[PDB]
Amino acid sequence: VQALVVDNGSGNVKAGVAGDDAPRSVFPSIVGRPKDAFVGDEAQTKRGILTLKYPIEHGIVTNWDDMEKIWHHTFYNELRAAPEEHPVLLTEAPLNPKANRERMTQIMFESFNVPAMYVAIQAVLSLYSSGRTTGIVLDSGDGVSHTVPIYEGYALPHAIMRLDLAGRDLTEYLMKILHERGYGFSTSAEKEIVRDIKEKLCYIALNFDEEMKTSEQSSDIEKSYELPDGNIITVGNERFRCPEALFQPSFLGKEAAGIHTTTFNSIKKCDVDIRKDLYGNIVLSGGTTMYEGIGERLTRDITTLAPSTMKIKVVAPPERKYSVWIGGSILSSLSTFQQMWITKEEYDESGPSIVH
Amino acid sequence: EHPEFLKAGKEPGLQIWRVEKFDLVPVPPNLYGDFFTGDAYVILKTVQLLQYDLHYWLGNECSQDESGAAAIFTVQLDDYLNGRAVQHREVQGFESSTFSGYFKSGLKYKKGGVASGF
Ligand SMILES: Nc1ncnc2c1ncn2[C@@H]1O[C@H](COP(=O)(O)OP(=O)(O)OP(=O)(O)O)[C@@H](O)[C@H]1O
Ligand SMILES: [Ca+2]
Ligand SMILES: [Ca+2]
Ligand SMILES: [Mg+2]
Repeated sequence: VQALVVDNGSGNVKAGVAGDDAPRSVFPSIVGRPKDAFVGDEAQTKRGILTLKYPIEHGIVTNWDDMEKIWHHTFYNELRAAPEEHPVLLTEAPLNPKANRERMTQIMFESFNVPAMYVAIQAVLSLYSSGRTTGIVLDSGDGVSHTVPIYEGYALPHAIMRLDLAGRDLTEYLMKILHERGYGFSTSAEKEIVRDIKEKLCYIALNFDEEMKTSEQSSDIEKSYELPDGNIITVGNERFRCPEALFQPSFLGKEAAGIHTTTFNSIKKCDVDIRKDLYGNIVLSGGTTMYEGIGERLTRDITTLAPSTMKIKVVAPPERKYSVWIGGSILSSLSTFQQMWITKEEYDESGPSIVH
Repeated sequence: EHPEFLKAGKEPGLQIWRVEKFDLVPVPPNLYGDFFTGDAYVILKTVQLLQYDLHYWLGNECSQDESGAAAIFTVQLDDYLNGRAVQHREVQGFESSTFSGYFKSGLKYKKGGVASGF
């Protein structure tokens, strides 16, 4: 009766029950094995005795044995729900390979014996959660960023753009530039500290060059953070130099276009008669879109790139960190969702190809 | 498919539904034109030439489940009509003239609405 909603994030799984306004379970997408397996937080508390692996890289499942451990952990340790007695809504990254969708479907129906399931594109769920059927979603998570144009409910495949650059790159870039001040963060546990520093202190400059100058003129840019051991760390212009890499990937040694350029290029791929509706509905999604100043900065940069006749509107919903999950929760609650899901009987007699 | 889907777009006229706890509920015809600010609605205008315009209307105080359900129901009704409907997002106070034109007495708003499904 009550469906389960599982957003398979590169960095964190978000899981809960249809109808909730937020996932009740959020845990790292990590599997640890000795020298039997451990998942999520338990695996981080057992760093010394476990080897930690990330089965979801850049939004794509690459280790199916470990991913099955994650899903088992989700159902049995987090939700305490019988998978064989609930329909399940699972998310997938934009441009997810056919073979991965079919394999995930096979594992759900044949390892977990789910009675029914449905696979939704993360970006589309986010657009729905924003109260829109048309728009372009910029979804930046931990391992991947995508720009996904959507028209009257459906993504436009030919215009989706993938950008490897995402939150984990920014955490690693903060680890790197902090050496300028003498800090040596390098261990897996230290990266989690730096991730938290990034989330608490970073922000995006409206104009980077100007911000570099104003920050140089006094110490007001500086802000502190209490490390777990009790010592205090101070961070200055690193606060906005780190997320600046989203706009200037050269900071990371990457030739890729930044998120403003990528959004622009994604809109251009769509026919000119619907671009106005995309420019006017740029919807931010995911944890790496949570930086203060991002909407204002993205608005300025895309306005510069776009034709001067276009109306640029960047939408930054306050709940956008979990908007993918929230979209899945709303969709799987609708009275019309019963007819949308694939049943195990359908699958058993058709095959994993039915998911398409 | 859905009971209200079965009724949609069969005759020229104006069909208004309100999102109520993740369902599409017909609005009492005596209330057409008076929109609860706390709620979201789906509106199908049918014209005989049948052409279809779908509008989803979002009150300034409506909850995320309601505005999200309204958008999804709009897509689903469009699909049910074989994609021939044109979809229109309508925000309280910034509605298209076409949408306002559906109501002889103009658009009016009321305080409150049905509770969120969350
Ligand atoms: N307030 C914040 N400011 C900046 N970054 C943040 C904030 N909160 C979370 N993040 C970053 O966002 C990322 C996690 O967000 P998300 O949950 O969107 O990633 P994922 O969805 O798990 O990754 P993918 O979606 O790429 O598979 C991490 O890098 C995290 O540090
Ligand atoms: Ca309401
Ligand atoms: Ca249509
Ligand atoms: Mg994500």
